This record gives sequence, C-alpha cells and structure tokens, in this order.
Amino acid sequence: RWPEYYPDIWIDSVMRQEYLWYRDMPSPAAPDYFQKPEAFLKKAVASMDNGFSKIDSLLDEPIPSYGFDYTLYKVLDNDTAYNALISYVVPGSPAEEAGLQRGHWIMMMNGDYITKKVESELLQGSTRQLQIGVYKEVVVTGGVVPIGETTMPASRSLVDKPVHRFEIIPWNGKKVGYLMYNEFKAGPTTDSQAYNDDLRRAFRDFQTGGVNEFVLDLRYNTGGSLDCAQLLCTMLAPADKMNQLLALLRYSDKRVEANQDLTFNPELIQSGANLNLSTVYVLTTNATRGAAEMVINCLNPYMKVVLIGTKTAGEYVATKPFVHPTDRFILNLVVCNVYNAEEKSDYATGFKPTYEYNEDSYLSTYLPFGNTNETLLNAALKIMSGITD
Ligand SMILES: [Cl-]
Repeated sequence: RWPEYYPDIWIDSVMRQEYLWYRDMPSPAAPDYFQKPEAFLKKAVASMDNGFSKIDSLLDEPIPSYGFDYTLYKVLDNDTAYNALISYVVPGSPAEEAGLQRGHWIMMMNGDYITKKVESELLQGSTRQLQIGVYKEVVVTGGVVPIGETTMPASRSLVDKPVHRFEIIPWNGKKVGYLMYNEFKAGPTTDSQAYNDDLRRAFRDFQTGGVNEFVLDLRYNTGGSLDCAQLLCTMLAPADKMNQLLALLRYSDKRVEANQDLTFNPELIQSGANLNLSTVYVLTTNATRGAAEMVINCLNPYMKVVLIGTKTAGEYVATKPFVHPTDRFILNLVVCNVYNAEEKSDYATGFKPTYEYNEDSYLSTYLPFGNTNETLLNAALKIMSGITD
C-alpha cells in the first residue's frame, strides 16, 4: 500500500553475489529496513535451502553456561516434574567440577523440582545444589534412583574443544581406535591450528597403538570447516589413496574462481599419522550435519563406511560465514556443492544408518563416551566382531 519506496541492503547484496542458488531467489520485493535478518533470510532463500543457510549472532564471548547438555524425562507420578539426563559435559566446566558425567540425571536443584518453568535454570546461573541420580533396573522395572548430591559452581563463558574423547580398545583380537570428535574447527582463534594439532596428536597415538579398526563418533557434530574434514579423511583413509580426489567444491556461475578440488593430501598429516584403514564405523544422529556428512559421502567411494545410530541431517551443500559490516550478525550462507570423487552428494534428507540404534531407547546403556557398553560404541564393536549379524 504505502510507503512508495524509491528505486543497498547488505544481506540482499551479499546473497545475490555469493549464494550458490542466487538464480533461484525470489524477485526483488519492496525493501524492509526494519525486518530482522532472520526474516529476510527465510523469505529470500531458494526453496532447496531447508534451513542450511542461517543467521548467527556475533558475540564477544560464548554465552555463559554450566557446561552440560541434557534431555528432560517426566518424573514418576509428579505432575510438573522432570529429570534431566546428561548427554555431554564440557571439559573444565562447572558441570565437570561438580563431578557430573554423561548418564547422570539431575533430579533436584536447591531442593526444588525441575519444571518447564525453571528449565532455563539448567543452562546458566549461580552456584546450585543438585540431587543426582542414575537409571537402575530391578528384576524387570527401571527408573531413575537418587545416588547423591553435589555443588555446581556458577556458570561462565566456556570454550569446548573438538577432540572430546579418545581411546584404544582391545576387542576380540582387534585394536580399535575410538574418537569422539564434536566439531570441525581448526582452532580457538581465526588462524589457529591448535585443534587440528590435537587431532593429529590423537592419530599419532592411534598409529603408535597399532589401531586396525576405527569408530568415529560424530553423533552430536553439527559440522564446520571442510579443511578439517579433509585432514580427518586423509588420516583415516587407506594409504594407497593418497593424492586421489576427495571432494569437488563447486560454486555458482558467478564464483567459478572459488572452485576447489580437495585430495587425500599427505602433506596435511604433519605431526599426525595415516592409519591405513579399510573400514570405518561412524556413529550418527539427526544432529550429524554438514562437514560431518561430507566425511561420510567422500569416504564412501574409497572404503567401507558403516553408519550406526539414526539418520543424519541432510545438509548436502556447504556454508561459509559472512559478517555484517556494522550490525553484529553472521550470515552462514550456502556457497557451494560438495561432490565426492564420483561427482555425487545425493543424500538429501540424510544418510540412513546401516544399523539403526536410537540412544534414547537404551537407558540402561546410556553411558560415558568410550565405555564399551555404551549403546552405539557397543553396537559397532559387536558388528565388527560378528556378534550382531
Ligand atoms: Cl561427556
């Protein structure tokens, strides 16, 4: 109706220049200078963009937190109450100092139940007193039973490292490398390789230990950098694949200059080690996304990749970050296709697992990462040994 806008908004410009699917954006509508970037984005993306592109805030530091992730389960006959099952504890966090571990359940906070009203108090706050429990079975009935209490310090701004857990497991005559790798991130700062060097260090330890089987746990890995992914692949692959094509990054017809052919590149190994493996077991959930899915797609043609868990996210294109000049947000925009050596990325809707295991259905084996009875790792160990068909 009104106003009558005259015939310059950054987000529209960065997208029309850099977006993989710029040709499939809606036609230039009437400008809306007050709309949130989120709202602009949702209306401007191509229909193929199923939440791949997204807006993220530019923060001075990570939002403070206690350092744990969880899932709520309704309490026995309490109307408003829930128990919080811990799924991940950040190293060096208040949660870890509290003595908390994956598989612990938070049952009370300072003598009060956890209700939907107070759920956000699990994310951050002051020092808290917690009643903690564990899932127990009795012969068969199961439930969360209290086992004790602890004091959790106040939340604080935390940095979580991608190399989350490491182990070498001897198992039925095999030497099994286990890696819980949670984010494709090279280092804490813009040009740091610190985490990639942590990854190399783990692979050097794996080679020293003579690992000949491998379980890569990407279950909560939401993605990140393809250069991290190239490094990881290069170190898992069979040794006769060095220098072969791994990934074909293909941008739009306006950004041909950016196209790249990534190989299994042995000069990337540096202080790490190639493990010369023929099979890899990859643990997945719906959270497993992007770069994490690229690893699966790109290793598929070259080795036996066995997927255990639940279907992956389906993010078959790569995003790159673009920072607004003044408004402090980041546009994570789809910029390229990422084909494997067979010229394919045909996992729209996600990679279906080879063997489906929902970790939430097996509460008695919801255990710390790397414990061999932990559901998804146990499955892999059984499958490689022929215990599970
Ligand atoms: Cl953990």
